[PDB]
Amino acid sequence: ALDVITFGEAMMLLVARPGPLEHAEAFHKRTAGAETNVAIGLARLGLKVGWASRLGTDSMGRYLLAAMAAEGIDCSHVVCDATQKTGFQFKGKVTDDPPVEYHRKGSAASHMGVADIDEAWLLSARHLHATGVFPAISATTLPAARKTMDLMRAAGRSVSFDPNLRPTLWATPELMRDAINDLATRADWVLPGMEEGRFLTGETTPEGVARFYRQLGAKLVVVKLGAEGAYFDGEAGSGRVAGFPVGAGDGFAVGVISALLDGLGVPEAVKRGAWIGARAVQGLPTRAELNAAK
Amino acid sequence: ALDVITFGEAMMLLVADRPGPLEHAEAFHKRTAGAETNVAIGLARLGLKVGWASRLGTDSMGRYLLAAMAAEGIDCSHVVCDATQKTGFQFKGKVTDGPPVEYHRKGSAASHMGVADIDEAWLLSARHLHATGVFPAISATTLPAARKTMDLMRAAGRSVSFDPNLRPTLWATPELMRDAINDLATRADWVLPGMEEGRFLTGETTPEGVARFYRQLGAKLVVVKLGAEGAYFDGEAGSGRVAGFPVGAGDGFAVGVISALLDGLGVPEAVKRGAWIGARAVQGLPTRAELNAA
Ligand SMILES: [Cl-]
Repeated sequence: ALDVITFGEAMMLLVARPGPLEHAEAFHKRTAGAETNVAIGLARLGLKVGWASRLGTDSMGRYLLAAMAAEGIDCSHVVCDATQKTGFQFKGKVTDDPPVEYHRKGSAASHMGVADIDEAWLLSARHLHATGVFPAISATTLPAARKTMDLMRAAGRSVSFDPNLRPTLWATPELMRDAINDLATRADWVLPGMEEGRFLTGETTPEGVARFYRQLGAKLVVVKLGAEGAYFDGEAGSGRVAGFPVGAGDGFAVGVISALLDGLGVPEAVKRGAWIGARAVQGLPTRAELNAAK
Repeated sequence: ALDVITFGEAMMLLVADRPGPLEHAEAFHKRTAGAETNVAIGLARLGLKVGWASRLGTDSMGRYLLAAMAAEGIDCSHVVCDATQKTGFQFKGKVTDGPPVEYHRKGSAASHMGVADIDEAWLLSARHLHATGVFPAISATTLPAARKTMDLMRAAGRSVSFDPNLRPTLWATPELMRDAINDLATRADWVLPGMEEGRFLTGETTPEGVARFYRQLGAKLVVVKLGAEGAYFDGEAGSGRVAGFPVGAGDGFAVGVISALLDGLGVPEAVKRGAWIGARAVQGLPTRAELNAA
């Protein structure tokens, strides 16, 4: 019925002329949200994607739905609730990364829990993408992310996990590490950045990060090495993939998930991610631009 | 030490840059909103010593509100900027002609105010308190504080102004609205109703009636606003009508009549000031200078 499903929060991003936020007279709308950025990537590459979440019925919320719908994303499981609020966020202009101010405590998406899961619908998908953002949002969402991956594993469906770190969202670094690595226990594909891997695992090498996720029971670990590319450790074996010259994480995740699902090999999937990773840090490609690059 | 104190919530006003519905906007401009504050900005531009009391977050919107209120000359020493609480905000669309506000003010820092917030010595140090129907309508903790704010200022024989604004969305039953606004009327020297509001509040259909309703509840002055028709006034020295000029306007009106009476002008010249500023606002609250032209 559907290639990929994600659970997460989307927010309206108001982007400021530079200086401090209080001094800006004008803002432009954009869209923000970690899982939704991967959603958009996969949709633009012609995959069938559904997004689950909550939103208020307010104008911000209405804008988010439209933006998501217009990218080609099934939003049937975005409960709109007039009793709750959408989140939003401010970013200033950078001339020299602009600091982002967030307004999302108590948002509709933070109220999600296990009761928000529609099992039959989850299962109608080939693949679940999961991130360390959604589970971090609140006390209810962490269990909801657990059940989501569990449900999907037991149905013999692909589970993808990108151990994103947002220290702002978790009580203590220790708590984040325990929650992230415990969730990695429920994934088939684990996609860690090298710096997050050092942090989560204490391993100083890509091979070390990967063995760590394999030992917690994971068929595939791809470690992102930045300029030097990526390293991968799977049931077929191991190797490195060179990457590109020169945000990059999301694009890299759009890369491997989309390739592994199109039936491509693991080195070839990693190449795609390197390509979209490099490419978007400039902007998430369509199939048109994909095919054009080789 | 201060001419006038008000209590109330300011919010940040985001204005759509083009006439569409809100969700289809692409840019917004920054302004201030809030009934008590608009009155405060006008009185301050007319030269009066005005102190404002409120709560705001220490988020960027809060810091904007504090700074835009202070660049007007308003005494902000009693604005608590509480880092644990959130700043209110709103959206307005542009009207090609025909606009609707979307308010985001539930559970805001200002809604948390109560009697504990009032600094008695500080209040008493101003000649006059100006009050509205909004502040008391904000949360269950603000009504007590409006009531008490007025009580205090009267017993000390200071001057109290009341503008019976109706905001139904803010009140639980319409009837409570009527009971509360009218019970507050019990605590003002000067009551500033609009005919429409007065008809709802009092049941009367002629100004002379609306006026005698609030005289009987113990007001020294009622000035009933009539639109382009001007105003009717009913006070201890006598009654009358003022023409009113030709072509937001309530707020101008009260800035006009409050500043004149505190400036030492008689009631009838005060209502015409009120009336000039009101009509100006329909077309931007005047400097003393713009005022001295006419
Ligand atoms: Cl208001």
